[PDB]
Amino acid sequence: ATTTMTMIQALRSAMDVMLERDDNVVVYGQDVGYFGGVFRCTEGLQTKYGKSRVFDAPISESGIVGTAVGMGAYGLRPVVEIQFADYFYPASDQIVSEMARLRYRSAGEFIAPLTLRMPCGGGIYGGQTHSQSPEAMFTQVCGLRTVMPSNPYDAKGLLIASIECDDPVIFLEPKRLYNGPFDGHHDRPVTPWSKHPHSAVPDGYYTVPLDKAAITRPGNDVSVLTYGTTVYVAQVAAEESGVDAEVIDLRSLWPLDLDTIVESVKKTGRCVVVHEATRTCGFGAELVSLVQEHCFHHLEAPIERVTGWDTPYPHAQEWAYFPGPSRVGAALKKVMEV
Amino acid sequence: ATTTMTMIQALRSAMDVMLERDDNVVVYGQDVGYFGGVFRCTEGLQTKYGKSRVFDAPISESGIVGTAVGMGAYGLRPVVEIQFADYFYPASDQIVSEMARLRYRSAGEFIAPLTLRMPCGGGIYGGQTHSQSPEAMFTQVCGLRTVMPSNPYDAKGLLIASIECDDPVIFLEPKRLYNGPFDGHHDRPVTPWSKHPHSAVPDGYYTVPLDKAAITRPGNDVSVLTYGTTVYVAQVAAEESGVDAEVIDLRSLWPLDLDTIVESVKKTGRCVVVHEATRTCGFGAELVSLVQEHCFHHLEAPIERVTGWDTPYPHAQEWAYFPGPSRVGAALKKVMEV
Amino acid sequence: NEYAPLRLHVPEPTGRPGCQTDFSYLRLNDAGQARKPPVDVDAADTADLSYSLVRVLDEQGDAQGPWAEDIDPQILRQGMRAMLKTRIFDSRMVVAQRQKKMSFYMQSLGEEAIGSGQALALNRTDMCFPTYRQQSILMARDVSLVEMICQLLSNERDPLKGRQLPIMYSVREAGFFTISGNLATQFVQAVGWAMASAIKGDTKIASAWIGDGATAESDFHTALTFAHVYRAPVILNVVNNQWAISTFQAIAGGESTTFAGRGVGCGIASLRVDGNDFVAVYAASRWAAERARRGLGPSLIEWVTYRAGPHSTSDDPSKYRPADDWSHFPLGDPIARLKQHLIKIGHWSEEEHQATTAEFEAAVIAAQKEAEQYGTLANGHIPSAASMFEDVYKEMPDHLRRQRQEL
Amino acid sequence: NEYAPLRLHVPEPTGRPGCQTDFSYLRLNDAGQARKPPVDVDAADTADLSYSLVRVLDEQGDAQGPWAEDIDPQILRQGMRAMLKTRIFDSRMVVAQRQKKMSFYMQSLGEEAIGSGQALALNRTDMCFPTYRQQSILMARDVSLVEMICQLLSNERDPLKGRQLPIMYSVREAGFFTISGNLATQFVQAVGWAMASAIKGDTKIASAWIGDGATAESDFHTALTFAHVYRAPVILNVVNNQWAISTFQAIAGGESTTFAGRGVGCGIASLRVDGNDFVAVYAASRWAAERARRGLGPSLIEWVTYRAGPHSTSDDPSKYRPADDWSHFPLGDPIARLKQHLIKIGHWSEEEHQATTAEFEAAVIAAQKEAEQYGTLANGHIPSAASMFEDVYKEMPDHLRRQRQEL
Repeated sequence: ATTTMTMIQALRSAMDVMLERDDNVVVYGQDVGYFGGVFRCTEGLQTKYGKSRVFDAPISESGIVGTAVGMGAYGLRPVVEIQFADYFYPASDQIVSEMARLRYRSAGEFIAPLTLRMPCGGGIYGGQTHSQSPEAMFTQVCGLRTVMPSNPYDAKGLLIASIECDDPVIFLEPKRLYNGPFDGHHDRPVTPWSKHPHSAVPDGYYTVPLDKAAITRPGNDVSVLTYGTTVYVAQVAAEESGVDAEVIDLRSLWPLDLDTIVESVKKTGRCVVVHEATRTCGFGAELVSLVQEHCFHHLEAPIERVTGWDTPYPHAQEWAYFPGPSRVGAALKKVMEV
Repeated sequence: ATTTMTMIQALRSAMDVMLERDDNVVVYGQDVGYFGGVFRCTEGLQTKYGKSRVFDAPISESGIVGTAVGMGAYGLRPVVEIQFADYFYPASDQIVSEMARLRYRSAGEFIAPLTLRMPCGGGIYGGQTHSQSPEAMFTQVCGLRTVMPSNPYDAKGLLIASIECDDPVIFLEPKRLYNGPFDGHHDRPVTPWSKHPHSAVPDGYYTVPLDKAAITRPGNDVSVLTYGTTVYVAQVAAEESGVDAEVIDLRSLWPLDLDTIVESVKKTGRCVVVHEATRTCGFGAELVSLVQEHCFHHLEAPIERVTGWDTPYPHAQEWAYFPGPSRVGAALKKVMEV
Repeated sequence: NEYAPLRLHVPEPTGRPGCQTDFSYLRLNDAGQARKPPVDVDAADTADLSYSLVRVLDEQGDAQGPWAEDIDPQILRQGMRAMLKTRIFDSRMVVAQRQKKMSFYMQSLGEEAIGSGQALALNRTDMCFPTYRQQSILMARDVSLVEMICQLLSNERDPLKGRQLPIMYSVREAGFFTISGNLATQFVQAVGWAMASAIKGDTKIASAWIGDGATAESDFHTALTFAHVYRAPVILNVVNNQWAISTFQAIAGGESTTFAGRGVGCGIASLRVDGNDFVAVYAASRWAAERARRGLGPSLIEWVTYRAGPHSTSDDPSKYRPADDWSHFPLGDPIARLKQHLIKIGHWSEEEHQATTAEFEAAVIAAQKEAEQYGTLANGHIPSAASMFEDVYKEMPDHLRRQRQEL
Repeated sequence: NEYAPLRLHVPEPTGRPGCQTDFSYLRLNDAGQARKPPVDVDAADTADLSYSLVRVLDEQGDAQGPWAEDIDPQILRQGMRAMLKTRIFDSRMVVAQRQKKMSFYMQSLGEEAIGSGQALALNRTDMCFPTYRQQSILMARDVSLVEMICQLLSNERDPLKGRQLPIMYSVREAGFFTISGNLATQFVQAVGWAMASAIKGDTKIASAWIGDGATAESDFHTALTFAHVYRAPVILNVVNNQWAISTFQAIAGGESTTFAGRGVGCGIASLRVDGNDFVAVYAASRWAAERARRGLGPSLIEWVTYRAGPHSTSDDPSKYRPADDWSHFPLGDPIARLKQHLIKIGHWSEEEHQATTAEFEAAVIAAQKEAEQYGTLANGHIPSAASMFEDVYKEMPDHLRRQRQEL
């Protein structure tokens, strides 16, 4: 059947399903066990499956990821959490030097079928260490697979898919989208998921295929490459600009759905990349580089990118930082210009 | 006066100069002290300035950088070392979350005028953990400054410059270029610096400005944007292809010399990006994205990038991996095609 | 057949919601029971002390033991003045948090003695590397409340120009190093700062801080190692409040061990001290400071206390521990305990208490009025957007110039 | 005035080129002096043993004390066989390195007892997490030398298809986890492997390895904490060879401390053992394994030994330590010490010894010949360049497909 879920409940369900599906699946991390996570994402799981399967961990990111790598080498399927994406850094070494290269350097002898869920994104007065978007810290690591959902349905499906994937998955979750969709309008109080499309979530097992982007708003004027919170930002902004922009939710950051992208820009003739992450050397640059490589002649204008400023995430200046419908909108007009 | 020096000797001199020139300057890291560093880069510095200025450290990269951040908070000018760029990872948290944001988050109360020298680059049968180029793990960090020399003169000038700069500087040294220039031909045994231009190093104090690129081979056909070893790879590939390519050694990766780049491409009408680091989300992606933004109309062809494969650095297949003159030259012909 | 199946072991707090905590796990000692070693004591000879409890004020409020020697009542007064100011300030900010005047706040309820205690034993030039929970340090060094609150508000007047989340203070003049959300990083940083002081033949020391939970973080071990290797003039402070958000200290690795024990392990003289005994806090802090300043080496102090309040304004402790847990904590209330002692020896009274409360309540209310005059969440009165790009580098680099211009 | 200028302390080894090392700092004990605790000993009761030395064989080669019980002469003979094999393999591989047949090598000269000793105390199914210096485990477990030299050569026959720097072996079938260049990482990974074994109610245990220098790395502390929090079936091994390339163990935090001591500090039963006493290595390892297999928890062991050879084939020790240093090391040579002992008790002789030496010389020479059949450094005979893109991911993704066709 089906139940109406929030992103939180969807992710929780995904873990509940896989926790049941596969004996080797284990869930751990800080406050993940008894308390059920500082975001409710793991509520009741420990009660249901036992401490041996879902448990609380010491405050040690490299410890969490490191032990997980060892657990994988043995043959488990660790779904492990890091409270905020901003705190992954201490695990950098285990992530890049070990988790990503375990299969390659052993010629397949040992593998790391791990999933790291890290809540990410800003737009919540998070400040410097509660709101960064470090996807570019991972997409550049050979051997990793980075994924970010934008709605409960995809959140559950992409998570189940991610856990089952035998490659290590960095699963980024936009906490801005935890309780409901968010377009960048803080003036208008935010609505829950129940009043929106894609909160209808199947109760049991199902997947959303990796490496497959999703056209949210079909258009002919501009291709808009984006993911996470900026998907809903691009949508609303497309409506306000008037511009008939095609909105693509990459869903899988890297590896990505290259065809869907090239197909859109090829038809369109112009594209705008949008992400919360800071400009310089962000994920947007690879996207710009890819489009430029495969859609050069079909390109009717320079590829634009609306991103967060090259600055640490501020608190008071929140809405001057976060790329909102206005700032995105301007770029949609800018590309459509002769 | 002037002495003939290798990159090692030039770097050693730069520290010798600044160690003398500024009381606050300190040098430490693993085996940096008594032994003089695994690459000779700090020979005699401890003997000359004493234990309290130059000393050996424990094997803790986070500790090395972390204590350095504290020393800087106090008011010292730490020039600290990490044996191989391959091993910076344990210090990722101290680098990103602390060193780069120290000035910003404190509004100037506390600064981190630090320098981390990390030998980088392949072409030496280094394998996975002795040869990676992680410049993209730094350029994307708001607050950091990334610099990589390609010759003794530049090596000293830029190192003195970086040490004095009040911003934290990641100083990458291409170990392939330590004893001499290297064009990518392993067939031809490598010559020392003494037989090559730019080995004439001034004994005393001098700088090479940050934010300033340098044309190595003036050309009209293509703009080649590069740094490190691939500088000499581009120079030789340019000669082999026949193509009159303008070879640009960025020197400062980020922030970079935007003007010198845009100006070359604007004249040329085409550019090739060349670096050792893996393709996906590497520094190349930002360069392409910048060129695409500021030279869209003057662009006569798609911007190519010749880089290391999206694969962990192998051992036996060294020359299959490293972007050599052949592979770079092929890309030089490709862009010059109608 | 021969070996029984291995089982994963996961520690659990004896106390859960709807039950009663069994505070036996705290290896406690009676007041005056623990000795006072010399400032030159070797790290190895500190082992017992890492598994016991330095404590001065007994059940009845009388001082016992060698740690009670040479204690100026004027300092205890400043201590009482510091703890109350802290607590009252804390209360106030929680309220301004509800009323949506402030974004976020973390209390230090029940831990007021520690920061203040050590702060009073140090020099103003001895830089502290605090966590978000040592506002008592700021209070014991009489930092302008107006500027503290302004930061809490992200006013046009925020000293950090609204770049930093509420409570993530930074006061160089107060010897209070810029707070970062990233846990543990400051512990190593403190050691480095001490190394610097040592390098320049100075006499200042570093005061490092960390919680029970954060000891599991890698920079904890890095700090001890470096503090030991170079014999750095640091005081290394572990604040064991039994909790890390929802996580009992046993998951931090406290089961059958002490945090003080980990200092002995890396060759650092270590004390485990009653964190709610101000006199003991002052006495232990002075010892460590003097040890460091004499050039006899770093010290690790594990402060045994209790996180009486919510983890934060976003937290609800009633979801993982007994609601009445603090009532049963064997070390009680720091303010309550100092009060009983300070009265009994005749340097305090219900009178001075009530007045001192009254004056601080006034002081906070005034400063809050003073600070709000410069903005709120509701008021768009906040720092400029053009300031958002300053101080990222020393000189606003070309690319940020474009990014500011484009706004 | 009052206070003297602080001074930065920097540890120095007593012996430099042209001196003699004063090995007094080794907290040494006489054979048989250290007691053998029950396998269920509390970590806290292990504090003294962490600061002494477990040793069986005396200066005469007689087995002394409680660790000398239940020792099968056959296991010792397998031990000598394993140690001899390791040393002869190493020497031969150093030759091949100079003859440019191989790119790089690292000896374990003087450390042959440790790895081989623990290996023979565990089961083949107990996975070890070695560093680049525990090749003696592969030799104790009778791994194909042909296949080992192949990896060393990066042959067409290399099991890792040339993807890995020589010596970074990977032998799952022998319980030998893929070696990584990044230090300490394996120490944590070991604990997790053990946690996994515990989660599935298995009876397999994990054997962790790390050097003295590497203990400073953050994953060392991580490992101890997790191993302690979860009572994980791991044997945590610290190989104290006194050196980390050029750095004396004192700069790693060993001055006035032991590495065993850090186990007790994190509440893990810890032992400090003579690394050159094969009997003690077996006996200590057996005990740690038994503790672990019975679910009684993790163990830490500091193996006190000396790095007899150059750090690597790129190293020259004569630039930072006395040339004669090994001769002076109070704990001698593992092979030399067992030989004496094993002869004295009538289970070895010069004859077998000279014979055993002879056969391993032949075996390695033959093995080297079988291996070079399949390529070398000179011979362009290496694994294909298209096998370079495989195994990065389970299935070679599109961009890798493109990049492969592009070559």
